[PDB]
Amino acid sequence: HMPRVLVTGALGQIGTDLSLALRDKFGADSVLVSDVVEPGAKHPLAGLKGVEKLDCLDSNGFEKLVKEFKPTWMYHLPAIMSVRGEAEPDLAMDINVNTTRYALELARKYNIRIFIPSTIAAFGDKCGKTMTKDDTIMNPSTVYGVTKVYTELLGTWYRQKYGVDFRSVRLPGIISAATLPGGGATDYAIHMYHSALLQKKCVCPVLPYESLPMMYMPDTLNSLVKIMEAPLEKLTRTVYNITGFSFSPSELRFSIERCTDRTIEVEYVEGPAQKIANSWPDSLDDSNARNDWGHQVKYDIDMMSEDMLRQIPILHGLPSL
Amino acid sequence: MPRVLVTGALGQIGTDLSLALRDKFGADSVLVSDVVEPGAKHPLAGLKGVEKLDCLDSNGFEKLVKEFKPTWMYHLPAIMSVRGEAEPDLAMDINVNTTRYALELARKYNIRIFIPSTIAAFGDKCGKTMTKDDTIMNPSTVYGVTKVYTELLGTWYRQKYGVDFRSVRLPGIISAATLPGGGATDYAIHMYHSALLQKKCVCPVLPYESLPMMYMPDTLNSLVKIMEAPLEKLTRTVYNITGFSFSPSELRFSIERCTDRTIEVEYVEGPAQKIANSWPDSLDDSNARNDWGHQVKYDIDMMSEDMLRQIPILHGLPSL
Ligand SMILES: NC(=O)C1=CN([C@@H]2O[C@H](COP(=O)(O)OP(=O)(O)OC[C@H]3O[C@@H](n4cnc5c(N)ncnc54)[C@H](O)[C@@H]3O)[C@@H](O)[C@H]2O)C=CC1
Ligand SMILES: NC(=O)C1=CN([C@@H]2O[C@H](COP(=O)(O)OP(=O)(O)OC[C@H]3O[C@@H](n4cnc5c(N)ncnc54)[C@H](O)[C@@H]3O)[C@@H](O)[C@H]2O)C=CC1
Ligand SMILES: C[C@@H](O)[C@H](N)C(=O)O
Ligand SMILES: C[C@@H](O)[C@H](N)C(=O)O
Ligand code: NA
Ligand code: NA
Repeated sequence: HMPRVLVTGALGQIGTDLSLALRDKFGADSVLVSDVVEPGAKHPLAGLKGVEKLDCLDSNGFEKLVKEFKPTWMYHLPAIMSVRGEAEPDLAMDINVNTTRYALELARKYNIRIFIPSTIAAFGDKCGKTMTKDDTIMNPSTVYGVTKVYTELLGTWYRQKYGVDFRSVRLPGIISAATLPGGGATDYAIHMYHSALLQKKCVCPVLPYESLPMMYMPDTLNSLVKIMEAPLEKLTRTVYNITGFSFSPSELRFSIERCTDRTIEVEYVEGPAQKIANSWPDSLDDSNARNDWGHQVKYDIDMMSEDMLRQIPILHGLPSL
Repeated sequence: MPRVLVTGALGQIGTDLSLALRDKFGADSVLVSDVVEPGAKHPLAGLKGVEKLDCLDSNGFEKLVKEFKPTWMYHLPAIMSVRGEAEPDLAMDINVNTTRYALELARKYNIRIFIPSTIAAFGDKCGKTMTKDDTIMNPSTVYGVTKVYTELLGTWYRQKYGVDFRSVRLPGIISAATLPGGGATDYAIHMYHSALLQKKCVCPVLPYESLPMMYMPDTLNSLVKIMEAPLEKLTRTVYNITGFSFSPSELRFSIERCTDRTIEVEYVEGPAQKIANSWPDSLDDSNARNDWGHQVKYDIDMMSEDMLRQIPILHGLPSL
């Protein structure tokens, strides 16, 4: 049978495109998408059935929703990310720790296959910055990263103790056109496309040769589905690195200027994103993911930049050609 | 002379640590607290500067710290390996939230803060022989999971805010005064009691499962020394320390050498065994030795002599 899929924190950058892909793939009646906020008037999930409000900090309301829908899969997405978590750490520790605790308990009690994403932010400067391994020293420099190490370890314990089918990937920076990003260090990339279409100066808070692992949303969606469709027997671990390709702001800029045939104005003025990003790996080793469940990546930076420069005007109404 | 707050003070470590701090620094300079009040036979009963505080009551915790103005804090409340696997919601509440509250008070009220970690923070990928200070951490217990969180959170407080967070990964700690709180290494203490009562000891750790351990007097020396060290000596926030490693069969032999009497011990593969088997056999504590002079006086036989002398005195068990 097709799965019944619950998405929590579903209205954000990842949730928006994942929810659309799941409804398309499995049918709208087999998918329940939820978030603590309502879709805004321009949000692609506005006016649709199967969209609920849920604050995942309310464990009793989380249970009620799970009881009623009876999911077989859950993608638990709420988290406060790197830059915002440094400014709002008490909020990051509440959401990132307690919502995860609650989601895992419900996966236990209701026999749900549960995906909680981790992040390159779980790594710090001791990880081995080149082709970082799946198992290595983790010394995250942000409270977000600290909370995502805890997530990985706590999920893994739920699998060992109770047999909860917990699965996770360490996502790189995710690029998409649909929903603006939620305040991480990689957010500059999305913002540089908007500046280029508006012909405005881009003030980039990440320095020009700071390379980071990144991935374009279509590849991300294929992997998020693939890892959840895999039989449990095929998975040799609970947490996998995945990457798309790495780039620096200067490489992103060169790619956009190739597509628009048009020089863009960028000022590099260091923001908190920089020192955060500088502590992250430059690239990841994702061989285990490729071997166990078939992770792959089809987009390169120029393909991405062609697609983003097309989609942003369509979805957000900015000047195109 | 510092002003020292100890939370979780009525337990195995806190009982002895609290007495040692009062003796070194003066009773007037040491305030200790616990969620429970001490019973009439507790070593801390009847002493001034022993308060009732639930560290999950953040306003109460803040009130106490503000009034006393500690310069040092030892934050000891935690649910340990065996008990945490049976009561994991309590472990996650206590081990994560009280730690978060303690670090926030250390930041706001300028306190040098010690929070112990543990060998439980390691699992089967750590390199179980002479485990390094920096390695892969894959703990198999919710207690260990929460202690990796504690180390990484405390380290983030130091990097971000300049808070003087200090930690060691403690081995199994042996002492006579206060019975232990539900960890896998508790068999060791229980075997000395069984030997003195001449009862059969049912040991839930298999006979050759060796673990890092330390006797309390060495523990107390190091817990003070690390806190006294100047920052310029410390290259790390979290240090391994160890005393010596032993298995249950080794302990049994040490006890039988003292009493010249055989103890009846039945070994079984209990919950403790599956936990203990995931932990290191020995630790590399070279960084702690080099940076701040961690040192160990007791070996297994000295320890056993002292324990068999002290348990009768402190608990009324039959002597010799
Ligand atoms: N965007 C990225 O590059 C990466 C994201 N991931 C992660 O994947 C996740 C989803 O990320 P994004 O979609 O980019 O974040 P986002 O910030 O765009 O979306 C997060 C959503 O969570 C919801 N939320 C916050 N608190 C909630 C609560 N108490 N209950 C229910 N919903 C709540 C928000 O309203 C929001 O719509 C996270 O766990 C994040 O760490 C990890 C790595 C990469
Ligand atoms: N005993 C050992 O072998 C080892 C202990 N450590 C640790 O050192 C610590 C102290 O350990 P033990 O003395 O052996 O534990 P214990 O279980 O003997 O003492 C814990 C004490 O904390 C108190 N407590 C629990 N909840 C509290 C709360 N909400 N507010 C205030 N007090 C609360 C208990 O009443 C208690 O007296 C822990 O953090 C533990 O992880 C780490 C490694 C070795
Ligand atoms: C990389 C991921 O964790 C997120 N976009 C961040 O920058 O925090
Ligand atoms: C070793 C320490 O963490 C504790 N005595 C336990 O056995 O859990
Ligand atoms: Na980097
Ligand atoms: Na061991």
